[PDB]
Amino acid sequence: MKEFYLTVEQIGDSIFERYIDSNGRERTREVEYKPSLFAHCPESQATKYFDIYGKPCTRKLFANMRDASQWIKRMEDIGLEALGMDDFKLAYLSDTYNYEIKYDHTKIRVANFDIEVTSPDGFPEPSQAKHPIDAITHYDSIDDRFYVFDLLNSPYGNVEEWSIEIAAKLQEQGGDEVPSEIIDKIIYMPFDNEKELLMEYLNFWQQKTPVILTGWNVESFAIPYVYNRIKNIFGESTAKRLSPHRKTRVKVIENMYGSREIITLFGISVLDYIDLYKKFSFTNQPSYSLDYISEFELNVGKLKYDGPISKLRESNHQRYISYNIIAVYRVLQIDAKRQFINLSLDMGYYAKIQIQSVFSPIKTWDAIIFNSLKEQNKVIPQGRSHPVQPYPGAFVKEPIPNRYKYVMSFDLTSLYPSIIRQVNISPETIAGTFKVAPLHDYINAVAERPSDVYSCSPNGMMYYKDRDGVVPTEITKVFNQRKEHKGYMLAAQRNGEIIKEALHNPNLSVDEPLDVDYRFDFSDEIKEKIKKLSAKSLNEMLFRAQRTEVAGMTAQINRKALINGLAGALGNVWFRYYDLRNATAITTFGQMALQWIERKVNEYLNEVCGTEGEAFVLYGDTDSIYVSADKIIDKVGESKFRDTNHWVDFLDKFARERMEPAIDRGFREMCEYMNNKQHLMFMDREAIAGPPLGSKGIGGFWTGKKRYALNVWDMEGTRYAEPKLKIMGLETQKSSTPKAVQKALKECIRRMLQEGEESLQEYFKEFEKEFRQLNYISIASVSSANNIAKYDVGGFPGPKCPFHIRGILTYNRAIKGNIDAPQVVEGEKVYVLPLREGNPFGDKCIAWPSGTEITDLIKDDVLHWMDYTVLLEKTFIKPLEGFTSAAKLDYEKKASLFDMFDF
DNA sequence: TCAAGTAAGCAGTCCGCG
DNA sequence: GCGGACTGCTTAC
Ligand SMILES: O=c1ccn([C@H]2C[C@H](O)[C@@H](COP(=O)(O)NP(=O)(O)OP(=O)(O)O)O2)c(=O)[nH]1
Ligand SMILES: [Ca+2]
Ligand SMILES: [Ca+2]
Ligand SMILES: [Ca+2]
Ligand SMILES: [Ca+2]
Ligand SMILES: [Ca+2]
Ligand SMILES: [Ca+2]
Ligand SMILES: [Ca+2]
Repeated sequence: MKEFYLTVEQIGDSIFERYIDSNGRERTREVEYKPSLFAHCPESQATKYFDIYGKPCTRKLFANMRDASQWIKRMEDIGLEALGMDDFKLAYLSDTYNYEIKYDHTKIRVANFDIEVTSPDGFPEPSQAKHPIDAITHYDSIDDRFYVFDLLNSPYGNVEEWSIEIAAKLQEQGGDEVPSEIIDKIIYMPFDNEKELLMEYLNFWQQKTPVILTGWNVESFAIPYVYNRIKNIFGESTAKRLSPHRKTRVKVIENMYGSREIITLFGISVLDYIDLYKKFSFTNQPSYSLDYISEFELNVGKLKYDGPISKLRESNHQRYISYNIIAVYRVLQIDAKRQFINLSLDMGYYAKIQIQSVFSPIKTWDAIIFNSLKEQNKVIPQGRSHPVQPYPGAFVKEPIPNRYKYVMSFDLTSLYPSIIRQVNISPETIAGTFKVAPLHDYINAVAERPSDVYSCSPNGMMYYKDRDGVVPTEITKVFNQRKEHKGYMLAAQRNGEIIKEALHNPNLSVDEPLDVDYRFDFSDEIKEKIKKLSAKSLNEMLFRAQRTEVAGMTAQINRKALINGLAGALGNVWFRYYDLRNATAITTFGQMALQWIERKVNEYLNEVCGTEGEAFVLYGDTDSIYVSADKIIDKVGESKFRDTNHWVDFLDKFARERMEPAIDRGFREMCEYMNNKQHLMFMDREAIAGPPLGSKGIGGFWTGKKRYALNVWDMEGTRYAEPKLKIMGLETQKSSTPKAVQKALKECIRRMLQEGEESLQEYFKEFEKEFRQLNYISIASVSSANNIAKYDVGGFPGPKCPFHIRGILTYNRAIKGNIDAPQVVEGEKVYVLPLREGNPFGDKCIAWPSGTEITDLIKDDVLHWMDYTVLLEKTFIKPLEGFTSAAKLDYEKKASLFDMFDF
């Protein structure tokens, strides 16, 4: 096999690399890597190295990395550019792996671990590590085993060994229900004392040294705690054995309102799953506890136990260990679904960076672009300092708040990356500037043509057309990968809908799910077999189709995130290729394109309808337009359609055969007007929306910018078995909105869009009557809580104190003096409830850590004083009033003359 | 919330608005 | 009581 790196580090003048050799063996080596950097040289001096602008450079080979770093300093002292890759390990990787890396995940040791620490005096601070580690479960991907290290004797209690037989039993048998499929994969090791436990763990670590280290909150808790605990018991040298190169560093992570410490283990790539999840999942959760996320992702019930966690080991050590093992498995289950580790490896090896650098788009793109240029013997420029400056972004049309019955939307393919490609926007393709007219003049095609020679953006920038810039070139490669995976995602999505349809008529029989690749549209043969399958088999296929779709979603959406991140990076001062001229060339072209096509679509449709100045485009945001199709439907006549699907087909055909060609013509003209290098503005139909044929549903409504709801029948070629609500921006979509309220508001919207005003009124009246029965957690608001200290005037709300912060201060007084009560963590999220006047908490609201039950110390009192009236009005009635006034409907039946008596 | 970008919504505080 | 200036938080893209 071809070799590939596992990890790389710079330690002084040595590169330390762990890698898989040509025989598939893990190896380590120390290399005295001599780096090269570059300086501009005279035209005379013959060279093969040129900077991205075509100016000649001399290569400087240094005796060692320290010399190179020092030279960079002196070059700054002199005031001259020091060119080349200043991150020496990236240059090392580029030299050592000068080919497209193909990696084998089966050779990469991926470790997933979790520890337990009993603490009777509150949260056990990793930086202190004053409490024994009493459990470690460590899963190894190469062995496919869970290694369980269990402390039987501690100052906080001596316990009996964990029993695998009881662990396997159902909760109803008194067991812990450790999943049967991992029972045989557990290697259990009890220990007489903590020193023994930790010494054995370190020996185990040495034999099975993680390459990728993951788990839940491992970077902020598990790793620093293990490191600091071993340091406290044995000393520094022993704790550094967690690093294969025996090198560690405390890293201070700074944010706006403080800082925290983590331990960097040289020679290990830490990918904390909570951070992977936050970056790659595209969710915003009310809580990020493993329990909450597992339930959300996997639909597994929370891990139940009696009493506080600080008494769990002593009271039920059996459950204690089982839950430690289950916690490790949950992360594995989430990754089996989401595949973020696979994604991270793909991206890391593609860019040739330390795997953990995938968290940084800037680092990722710096490496991709460096490797690309190096292949042509080109030399990258030095990074410079820039002051942070605001710059303009996308255009969003102000909609007329209203109901909108029939709607067709259209969307540009991967807009920002397409603009970069079309215009040829790159650091080295800048050709000059032209005199800009007001954006309106370009939108209306009355401005003078910018250039007869170069490719232009309406921000005034011109670009070369003779060759592609490196940014367009590299962005295209990733865009093409993204396209492939999106293809698989949509096929799986369409396949899912085929199965749902079949599920309307499941056969009475015993059979098996078909063995198929869900990434490709089902053939006619497969469809026929599906129509004969049992519900059991069909549901299994649906689950599998949906898992395939999730895998495709992960692969496609995060590759899109990467290329969009490059457009954004051009506007970040730490990016080597930072340039507001290029960042704004993109955004400004975007504004023109959206409004240009709005005009063209309006023009086209007015022509087809034979009307004048009518506004068909009702809304647009960045790269999408929403078109009223009422007149198109009315041209045929609603009474002439057989069913809902009939007009959906009709609108689909009209969009594809009439509107898209017109849109294409419009954008080709714009391309020529801007003299762009390549036409890549591809705007296809996205959604077809409307009420069910013959219903009183309103189809859709807008309340304002970034706030709307549509009843969609077809999305990007997926014809739904059942209509799907597309709701953007509304309270149903916000993590701050109480869970039960999201649900209720969503049902109100469904009724508005699908059934009509009377159905809406029926549901509202019922929710209003019954909501007081809802679990307090389901009706609590949620909010991140920052700057708590700023607003704490020992210990009451200071001036301008935010509502949720006030709740926290209320909570803090109510639990003061209590060492064991759960503390609100700065920067985390809290549940928030309003309190009725005269309550014993002495304030109008209380807040506690999200994803948790409020402590029994005050639960009863909170429940008794909860202000249901305020809650309802603020979280439900206000938003609903917004929806209904926009849609021009009433959520409460207004009086009429008919109310004048039945008999 | 360490880690690419801007636009823009709504809750809430403070306080004017005769 | 509503709206502006402002902070805080959260989405859409
Ligand atoms: O996180 C984002 C999302 C979007 N954008 C910009 C770039 C993107 O091209 C544009 C439109 O975003 P979409 O959600 O429409 N996705 P995009 O058009 O990039 O690809 P596609 O529409 O094909 O999914 O908005 C960002 O800069 N950052
Ligand atoms: Ca735990
Ligand atoms: Ca790849
Ligand atoms: Ca798009
Ligand atoms: Ca998309
Ligand atoms: Ca059937
Ligand atoms: Ca869009
Ligand atoms: Ca207001």
